[PDB]
Amino acid sequence: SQKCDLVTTGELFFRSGFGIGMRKDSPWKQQVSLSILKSHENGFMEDLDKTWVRYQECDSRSNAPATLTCENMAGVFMLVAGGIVAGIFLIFIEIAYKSRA
Amino acid sequence: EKNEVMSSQLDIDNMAGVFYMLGAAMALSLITFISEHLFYWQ
Amino acid sequence: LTILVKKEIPRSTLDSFMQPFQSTLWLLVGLSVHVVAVMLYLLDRFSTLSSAMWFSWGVLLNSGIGEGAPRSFSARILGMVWAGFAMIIVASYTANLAAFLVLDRPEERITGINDPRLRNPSDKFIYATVKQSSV
Amino acid sequence: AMIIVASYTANLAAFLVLDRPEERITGINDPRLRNPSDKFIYATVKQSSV
Amino acid sequence: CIDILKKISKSVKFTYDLYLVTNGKHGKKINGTWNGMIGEVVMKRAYMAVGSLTINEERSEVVDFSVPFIETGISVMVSRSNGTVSPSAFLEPFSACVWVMMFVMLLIVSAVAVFVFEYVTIGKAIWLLWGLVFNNSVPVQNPKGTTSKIMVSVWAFFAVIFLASYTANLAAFMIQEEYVDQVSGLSDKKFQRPNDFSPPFRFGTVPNGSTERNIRNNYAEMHAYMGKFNQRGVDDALLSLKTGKLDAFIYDAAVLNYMAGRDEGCKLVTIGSGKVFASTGYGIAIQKDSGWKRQVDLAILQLFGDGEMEELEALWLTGICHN
Amino acid sequence: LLWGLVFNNSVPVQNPKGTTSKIMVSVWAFFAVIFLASYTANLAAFMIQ
Repeated sequence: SQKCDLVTTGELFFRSGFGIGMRKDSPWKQQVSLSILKSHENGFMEDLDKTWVRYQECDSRSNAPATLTCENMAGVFMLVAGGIVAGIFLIFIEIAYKSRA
Repeated sequence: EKNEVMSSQLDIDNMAGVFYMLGAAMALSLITFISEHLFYWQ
Repeated sequence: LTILVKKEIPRSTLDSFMQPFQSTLWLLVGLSVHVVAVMLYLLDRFSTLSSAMWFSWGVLLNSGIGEGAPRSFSARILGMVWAGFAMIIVASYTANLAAFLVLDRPEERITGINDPRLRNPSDKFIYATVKQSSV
Repeated sequence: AMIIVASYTANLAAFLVLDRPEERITGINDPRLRNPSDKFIYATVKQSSV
Repeated sequence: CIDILKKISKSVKFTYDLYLVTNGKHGKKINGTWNGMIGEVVMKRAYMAVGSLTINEERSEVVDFSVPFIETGISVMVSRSNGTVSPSAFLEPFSACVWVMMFVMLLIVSAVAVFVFEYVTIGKAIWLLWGLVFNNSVPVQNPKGTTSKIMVSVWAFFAVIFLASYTANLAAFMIQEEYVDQVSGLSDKKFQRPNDFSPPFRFGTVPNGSTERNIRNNYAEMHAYMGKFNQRGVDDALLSLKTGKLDAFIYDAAVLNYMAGRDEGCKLVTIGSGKVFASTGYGIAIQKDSGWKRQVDLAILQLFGDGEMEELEALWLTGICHN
Repeated sequence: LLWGLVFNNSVPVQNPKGTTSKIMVSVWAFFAVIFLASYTANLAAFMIQ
């Protein structure tokens, strides 16, 4: 999402979660997962996501399927503008042909 | 599966038969003029 | 777990305005416009100069400026099949641009974790694992 | 008027070839096949190898 | 989970005493007392609860819980036909630079027109340049025939290019188009104002369950309006959604994704994004201070180490047009 | 002039004094839009599929 030119291809090859490291029979195994449940209770985890990872930067790979842009396509218009001065030159040529015929 | 490819450098074989059907209708105009040329003698 | 790769862009090819798909063909079509105008002028020659210089391009470009219909109705039938040819030309042109726009996207994705690209370790698919990791 | 007739053509071309409804099964490991339900009556001819 | 229990038979340490709960579905604190499977796991009537129950704070305080093995979360589901609106244009039709370069080419050749008019009504000529690229079929004053008449054919060729490009772009996007309308924006405001900007929404919940206590501890001002919609039965709510007598059914989205994959068609879908509003897990209830659950969780990670539950999900939890 | 109908000819056309034939010009012009729309839709349909 942040850096472009990078996409992920498939799906969940594994399934896991992130815990908290504690040395065995620590008394602070109390209430830590309950505080995880409390952060789940108010959606404080989602507030943390809004803080950091609910910010999309690069566009999705839905497949823009196409695009509206035609910014550099006035080469037909450049051929028109080159034909304009050719028309002025041919106006002078028609003046010469009126002088002849 | 098989799939589909785009077609640039267009297959010119359509406009050849377009020209064939053009020249087919071209041949009717001369004999139509000849029938009009014979209509002046009638 | 998933797998991150580099995004490949199927570029839009916006340059097709000066290309468009025929690219060698419509020039001799435009020459046939001129010789068809010579055909009309020769049909009206023995039995209209500017209608040879004009009214051939105009009926295919949908701006009919010229001397109009010839007095010979056979040449009018020839102009009829001519502008029908012009109609199917511009219709096919639109249809093949719409075809060229959104036809194919080249394949970039792998077929998941059981890829034969992955199952056969070859040179062109360099994989990675960070050291001292759980995976 | 121009954008009306252009949108009319574009939505006919959209209505022509947009979707085809799904008829095919997903092979021999279909959840329609894996769960024996009422609406998928299967058959086997009697005294056969299968 | 019966196959998970057969893998507990594979981790051979325990033999079985099956029981089907008869009073209360899960368990509810009723004046402190618990009904349900929580009422069975208290008073040592039951020891191991293998039914599809969630690990929750008011439940984990009572008894010992295992590691969660299935990621679960509360969402809603609708049976919604979708679409899009291209609001009065092609949303930004061309590149706007050429869409104003059309106005530039209206003005660059006005000088050529006023120069060849001596060979003057340039304002008439300007709407003749509008009688150009757009097919007008309106009567047009023509000059005596010169390079302006050449430029008429030039810009008519350009007009064919113009209309071809416009029609090709229009057909391109009106074939290639995504459909997302009202997934998650209303859920905290319309749904937090359920009938104040709309005809009222028939909600979908259950009578008993953790979701009711959650929604009364977070968004209790809408749960009183929700109290008219206390449908008993998941398939009954599905059929009420089929009759248009429901807005959305609030439930854990694992079962919702399973039934949406196993829907007959898939007019009935989930939210689609997978953005579960809750984030919890399904586990096993154990008596407190029972040391066996350590070795049970070791076998659970032994199951996790080879991915058999993905194969059983291919055996059990697989849909039809959930792809 | 009936051929200067449905096919977009842009050729000069003699017009009557204004009657039900001129009504039918607009009728068959509406039919012409239906015609060219159907032709373009079929052409794009098969040249995609």
